[PDB]
Amino acid sequence: MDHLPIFCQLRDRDCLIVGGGDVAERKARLLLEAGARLTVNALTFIPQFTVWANEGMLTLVEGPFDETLLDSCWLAIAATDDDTVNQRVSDAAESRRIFCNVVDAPKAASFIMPSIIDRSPLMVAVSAGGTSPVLARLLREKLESLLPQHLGQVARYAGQLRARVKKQFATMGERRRFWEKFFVNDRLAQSLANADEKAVNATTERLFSEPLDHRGEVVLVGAGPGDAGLLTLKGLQQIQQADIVVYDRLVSDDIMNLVRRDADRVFVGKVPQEEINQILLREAQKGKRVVRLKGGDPFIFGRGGEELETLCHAGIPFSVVPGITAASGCSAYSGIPLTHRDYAQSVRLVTGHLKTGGELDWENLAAEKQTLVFYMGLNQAATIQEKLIAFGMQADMPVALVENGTSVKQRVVHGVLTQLGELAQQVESPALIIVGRVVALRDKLNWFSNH
Amino acid sequence: MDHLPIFCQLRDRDCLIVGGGDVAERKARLLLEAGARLTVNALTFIPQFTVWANEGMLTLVEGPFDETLLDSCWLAIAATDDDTVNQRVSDAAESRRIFCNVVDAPKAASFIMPSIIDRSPLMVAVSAGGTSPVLARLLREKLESLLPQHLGQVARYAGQLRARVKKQFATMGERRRFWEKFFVNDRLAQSLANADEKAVNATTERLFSEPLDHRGEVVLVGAGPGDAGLLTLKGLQQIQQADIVVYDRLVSDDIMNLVRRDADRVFVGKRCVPQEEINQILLREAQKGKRVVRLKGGDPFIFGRGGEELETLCHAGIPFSVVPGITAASGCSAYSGIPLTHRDYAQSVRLVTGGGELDWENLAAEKQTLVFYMGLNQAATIQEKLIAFGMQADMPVALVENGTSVKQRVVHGVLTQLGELAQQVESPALIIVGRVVALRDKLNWFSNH
Ligand SMILES: C[C@@]1(CC(=O)O)C2=NC(=C\c3[nH]c(c(CCC(=O)O)c3CC(=O)O)Cc3[nH]c(c(CC(=O)O)c3CCC(=O)O)/C=C3\N/C(=C\2)[C@@H](CCC(=O)O)[C@]3(C)CC(=O)O)/[C@H]1CCC(=O)O
Ligand SMILES: NC(=O)c1ccc[n+]([C@@H]2O[C@H](COP(=O)([O-])OP(=O)(O)OC[C@H]3O[C@@H](n4cnc5c(N)ncnc54)[C@H](O)[C@@H]3O)[C@@H](O)[C@H]2O)c1
Ligand SMILES: Nc1ncnc2c1ncn2[C@@H]1O[C@H](CSCC[C@H](N)C(=O)O)[C@@H](O)[C@H]1O
Ligand SMILES: Nc1ncnc2c1ncn2[C@@H]1O[C@H](CSCC[C@H](N)C(=O)O)[C@@H](O)[C@H]1O
Ligand SMILES: [Cl-]
Ligand SMILES: [Cl-]
Ligand SMILES: [Cl-]
Ligand SMILES: [Cl-]
Ligand SMILES: [Cl-]
Ligand SMILES: [Cl-]
Ligand SMILES: [Cl-]
Repeated sequence: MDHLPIFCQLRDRDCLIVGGGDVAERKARLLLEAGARLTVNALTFIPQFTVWANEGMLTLVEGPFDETLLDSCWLAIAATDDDTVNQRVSDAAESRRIFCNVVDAPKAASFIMPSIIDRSPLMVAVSAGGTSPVLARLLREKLESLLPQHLGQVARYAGQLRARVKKQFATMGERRRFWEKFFVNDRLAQSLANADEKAVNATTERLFSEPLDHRGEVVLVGAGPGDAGLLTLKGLQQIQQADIVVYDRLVSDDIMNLVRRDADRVFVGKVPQEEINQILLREAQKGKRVVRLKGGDPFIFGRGGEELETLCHAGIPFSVVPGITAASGCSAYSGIPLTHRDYAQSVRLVTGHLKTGGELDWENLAAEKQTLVFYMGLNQAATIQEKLIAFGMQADMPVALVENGTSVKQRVVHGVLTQLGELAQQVESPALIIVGRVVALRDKLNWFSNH
Repeated sequence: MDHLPIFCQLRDRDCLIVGGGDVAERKARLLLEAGARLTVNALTFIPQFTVWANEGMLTLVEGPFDETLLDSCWLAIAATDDDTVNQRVSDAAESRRIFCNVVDAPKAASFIMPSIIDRSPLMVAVSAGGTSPVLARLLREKLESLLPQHLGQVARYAGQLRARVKKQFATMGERRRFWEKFFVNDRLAQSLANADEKAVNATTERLFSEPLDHRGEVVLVGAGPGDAGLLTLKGLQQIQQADIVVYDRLVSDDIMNLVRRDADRVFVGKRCVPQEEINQILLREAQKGKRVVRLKGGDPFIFGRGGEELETLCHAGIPFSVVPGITAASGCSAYSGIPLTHRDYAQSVRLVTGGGELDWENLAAEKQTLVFYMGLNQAATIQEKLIAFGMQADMPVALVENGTSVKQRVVHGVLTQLGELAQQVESPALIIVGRVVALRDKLNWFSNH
């Protein structure tokens, strides 16, 4: 990331502002409200500084920059109109390791000031890093509409209850169930805003009085095929709120960046399958919220059935969030719809990785008016070619292979059936094989990239 | 206000973490993402730390906390399970005026780590000062859903391409409407993200050429089968920047509630709008220079005629894109406890529609999960002809009606009972044929209605 956002306690801590005009003023107001012990060192001062100095709210130092003023300081702000003076202030601060903002110069400061949406004690800060000040302000206002004014009264009450919530709940997993109920009780929010105390207490005592469900849970979540925009709303919720995320390798890194930062991640795979099952079951028995995060959809060649059947009579609550399967993701992003008027009456989602002694039913697969989609079929493209031709599929039937579909790394090779073996040599997994006349639609429908 | 948020530039600045467990490891990773010159001092380290040390990415000091490690430090984090150590650390940090966090003790610290939505260089931070971390996390989740993944790319390209400064826009009012066009153009954004810079300046100079009021594009968004939580993030983002939403009735009311409050709505469904009318409504509304979202149940390219709808816009020079959706097969499969595949049960899932006939001999072959879209009418012919063409009569069947919705109904039995099990359900309904259906009584986690 460009920056690390932090929230500083500035109460009773020395801060220095060099500069005395309109920019200096605005930053000083900020620092005063955070409780900084503030000195302002400037050649000249606009009247607001006189106001503040006369009522004992800051110290004014009238004259050129005095770097010894930095000596006791946690933060410094260079707000003069003189680039030279500002750079001297910046240098002096770096030597002392004091975080420094240079108002005219986002790239040269050691911190920048964010735009602040204030719902104290709840605060939202947004910044483009100085690159895009207009985007920040349009975000700033969109955030404003989204955050109810009274959210502060809810967050304020939460802090007052924290001691009581720590005493009455011994676990920290039971404390989460209480807060999750607390923060979405609309009547409680309302009664706080109306300062209706008897209503606040009535709802509050009921909340405390509620037997919490101690059982854990397992949720199979489909990550989709890679593009993180293709995660579902509910999938996002589960991974934002999970205690532990068990995940395989076809889950994308961008999707992993959406996991609760505070949650335990457990990788499986490139681990046997019955291994995975018990990892979940004992972990859900242990009372924690477990997400099995799976590539694409969990019930299309994900073995999600296997992972769940372990839990049915083991009394473990479970649930399933479907995901965008590879055929759907690769259909959309290659410009190759899986159906179209009648090019196809069927879509066949077919595995290539078959049993110890399993053979696909080629005679059936070669039938006309369908879109074939092979999962896990890279290493048998030549066999797929040879069999489909032998059971009637025309030689010039168009095919496509989508490698890393929906990713910024997505590659699409295509051609006709007698090239399928050759084409497959030009991709690595994960790749999907699409066979059918809809592959020709690519050139009119392909919207996402030429790779 | 009780804490001042600032955005620290940490690239190659010395920071210290004290502790070497899971907690310290999470903080180390965040500080690494920010490019800190990271030292980690702990009595023992979990493996992740020594991996990080072997790839040159940080420095480890094995042993008790030594406060001279703070000597050239900009930021300090106390992440041990030992309050005595954490106090020693934060105290050592305060006398040096090094901003310090005690992970576990928000007011021991001199700073708090907020929740972070990272769209670098664009960033959002959420904190309540230690009073409401769950609330902070709830707000992170929603901001993650609302902020596109590659807004950052656009952020970068923006500050740079203002070389066309006032160029053609002298009014702050004119400019901020160009920036409005600019930051929500998600095609520019993915073309940036994909590095396709022929598609960049394509989309770029259209933005600088076309009239400033004009925003003409079409997005096919799949709404999934009805549960509003099955919209994708990008689905949501798109239906929130729409000028005009064209929706079709297989779009649930819950999904429509998420639609932009100020978007226009055109209901193209039944009460029977033929396809061509739809195909030019989209065309027309996009010709007017409006950001058009066409909402469709499930996934647009699976029996949705999505391709037909894009054939219109293709040669009209109107940009389009597609956001796939959860198709009814997946949604019904997940919410009914019937996986489309399981072990050796099925080598292939068949999504099939209810001029021409269906190849019953092929539908009848073994080791398939058959999924019948729009087949409630034909449910009796289906039953008849599947048995006639050799499918074993005991084959489990299930019909899922309004799958994923708060009124979904699952009625199941055996191929003999297919036609009559259909009278119990109304459109929209899926017919599932195959041995996977039997797992329902072991995997039914939704509530049947
Ligand atoms: C942002 C993030 C750091 C990061 O970015 O990595 C950080 N912790 C994360 C989330 C989170 N951590 C925990 C919970 C469950 C809490 C619950 O149930 O109440 C959650 C919420 C959740 O996600 O469920 C365990 C925990 N944490 C704290 C306590 C209480 C205490 O210590 O007093 C307890 C439980 C002890 C108990 O159960 O008793 C303290 C804090 N948690 C805050 C945020 C800070 C002030 C919050 C504010 O003032 O509003 C602060 C002081 C940490 C700091 O400043 O370092 C990261 C968000 C990642 C994301 O958003 O994805
Ligand atoms: N690119 C843009 O379009 C853009 C973006 C942001 C801001 N701006 C403008 O730039 C303006 C800057 O002007 P200002 O508001 O600061 O008014 P100002 O002229 O009063 O600020 C100068 C201040 O710097 C101090 N100063 C100068 N030399 C000094 C020295 N050697 N030691 C100590 N202090 C010294 C003085 O106290 C003086 O008050 C802002 O008002 C803002 O509107 C323009
Ligand atoms: N992004 C992607 N692009 C192309 N193929 C992918 C893919 N992600 C997964 N696949 C395919 O999925 C196979 C794994 S089987 C798991 C598939 C997943 N459950 C789904 O519903 O899509 C891989 O062999 C590969 O063929
Ligand atoms: N919520 C739902 N529950 C069960 N079946 C549904 C459904 N929504 C759509 N369908 C099925 O889809 C048919 C309409 S055709 C449109 C399908 C859509 N493109 C998709 O991906 O799902 C209906 O006849 C019904 O069989
Ligand atoms: Cl900015
Ligand atoms: Cl936005
Ligand atoms: Cl499977
Ligand atoms: Cl078709
Ligand atoms: Cl179709
Ligand atoms: Cl079978
Ligand atoms: Cl029907």
